[PDB]
Amino acid sequence: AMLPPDILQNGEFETIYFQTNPTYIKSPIHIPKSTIGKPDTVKIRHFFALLHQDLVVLGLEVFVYLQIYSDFVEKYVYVSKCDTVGLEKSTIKIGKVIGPVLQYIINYNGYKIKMKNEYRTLPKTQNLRLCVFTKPAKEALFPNSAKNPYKNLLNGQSLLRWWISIIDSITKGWNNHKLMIPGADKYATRKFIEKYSDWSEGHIFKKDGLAVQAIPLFPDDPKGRFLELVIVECRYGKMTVSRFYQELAYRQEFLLGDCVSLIGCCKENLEVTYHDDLVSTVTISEYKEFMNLLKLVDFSDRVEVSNFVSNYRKS
Repeated sequence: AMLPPDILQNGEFETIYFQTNPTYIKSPIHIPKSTIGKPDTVKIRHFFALLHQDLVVLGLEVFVYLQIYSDFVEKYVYVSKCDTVGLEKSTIKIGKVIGPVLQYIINYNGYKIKMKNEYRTLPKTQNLRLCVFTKPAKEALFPNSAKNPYKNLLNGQSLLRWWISIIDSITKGWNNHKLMIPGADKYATRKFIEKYSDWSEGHIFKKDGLAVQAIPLFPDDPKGRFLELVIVECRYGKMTVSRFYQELAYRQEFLLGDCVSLIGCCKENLEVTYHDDLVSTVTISEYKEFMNLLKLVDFSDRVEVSNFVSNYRKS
């Protein structure tokens, strides 16, 4: 179950939660055609929101990518959006919801994956990669929420400390926990993790070779935007991993940004058991339609928010 009783309180709070139907996509990491037994990539979108009566309290969007090899899965979990509304005074600490929900999504293994041109059975060996960027945004998910009376907007260093604390609490025992703050000197980065014995400076991806063959291109990710540029300018053949991260630090989004940071955690060789857990699943089009409706709601206006929620409850 996603959230403990002390938070839902038998219907005082309600959840929206749904996944897309698992969909094959091209690998977000460039695979040379040379490769012997290239993986299939399956992507699942997860959307979560917490409701209080008919108002949205917070939202979380997470993309899961399964790189399916013959004997194992490389499973990337990418936090796409995390935001609060702030129309009402804060009753629960946001981290005590985001933490458990994100852990639920990381560990979820009930996907109904169709065969590549009955359902496919996944290898039991999974290698987990959790990828989070931290960037202080006023309204990542909820348009016009930034000037709601009870929206607490963290500055970049405070937001990073918050994410490190959440992520540390749901990756206990993982093989590594990496923090990079592009453009920051190493001792400034080390200060954020000095109390976290399992964390180190750097990143989780392959360290050598071409950047595009090591670093996943996630949608709406500051790292991804630079990768996109490298690819569209067809410099994918020259840009190394080390040079990519060096130049990432000078992008406008980082150099003009407020402590824009990159977190990655890995757990290697986890044996998992595939277990059905019936949740609402929707087509990509239904998912996008929901997100497009969300984009048009004035989240400073309780009427529009209530209407959006009742329309979702309706169907």
